[PDB]
Amino acid sequence: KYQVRWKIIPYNEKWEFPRNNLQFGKTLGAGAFGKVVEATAFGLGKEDAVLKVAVKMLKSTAADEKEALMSELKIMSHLGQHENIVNLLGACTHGGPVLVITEYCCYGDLLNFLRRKRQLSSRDLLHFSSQVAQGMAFLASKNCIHRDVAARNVLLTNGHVAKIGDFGLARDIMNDSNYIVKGARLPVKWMAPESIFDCVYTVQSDVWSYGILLWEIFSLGLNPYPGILVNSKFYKLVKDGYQMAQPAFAPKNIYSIMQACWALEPTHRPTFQQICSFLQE
Ligand SMILES: CN1CCN(c2ccc(NC(=O)c3ccc(C#N)o3)c(N3CCCCC3)c2)CC1
Repeated sequence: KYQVRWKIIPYNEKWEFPRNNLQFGKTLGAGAFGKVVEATAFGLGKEDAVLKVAVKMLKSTAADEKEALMSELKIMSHLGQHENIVNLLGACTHGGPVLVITEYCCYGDLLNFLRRKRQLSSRDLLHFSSQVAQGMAFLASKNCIHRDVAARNVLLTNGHVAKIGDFGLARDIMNDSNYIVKGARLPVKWMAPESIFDCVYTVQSDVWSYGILLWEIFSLGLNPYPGILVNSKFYKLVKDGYQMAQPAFAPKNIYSIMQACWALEPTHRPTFQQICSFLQE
């Protein structure tokens, strides 16, 4: 079943948009459950201009799936907008299958960007980290838990500005080694301890994951816990306080951030607003 995991701790027709003003383009990414393509929206917004957007849609398998896409539409529509989230822009719930229109981020996902860049400056890596912390500060102010914070789940748009989102619809998580077949598909290398043992998720759980994400950014995109398998010995490791060593490109204070994010006690971790402030230095 398709499903996003943004959890807050029905539809406003003001978002509706005619699909006849929606001109499909190239497929950006396809999972088994649906796909996201790029398009052009004529008359979408106050400006009634032409903006290039991205449309999430399901395949042909229905209908508790259609329902999931709707629920995602409603959550996004409630959280409100923010300069560092991939924003809802509109939708098509009539005259055909549900289309969820969102912002198009031209430079693609952060992880790939980092990897074909192994030129960036350390000031760029700082901009990415800060921008994402600001998007995450926003989510938690809305009492929203992301539950899948990772570099793959950050996009870069104009001016290489970072926007966080959930893009599980457009890739194959069922066949992705970073997501474990526990049953649910869980990104265990990014998950805080309490999420792995007590199935507890909170805003501070996200902070942990943002720590691992920091590590991805300043290691220019290595897989976390390099050469270490997900299994019983692994759970004992992170439970016992094991932490990844400082990335080559990380400054000393940035690695301070990660270590704080990886506090074993959830309440010892910094909040996203605290993080945002130390990042602006
Ligand atoms: C030279 N290329 C590299 C990257 N690329 C690219 C552009 C945009 C996106 N995605 C999105 O804008 C977007 C917004 C919301 C969602 C969703 N779901 O996707 C991407 N990807 C494609 C699939 C993973 C998400 C980012 C690549 C196209 C060609």
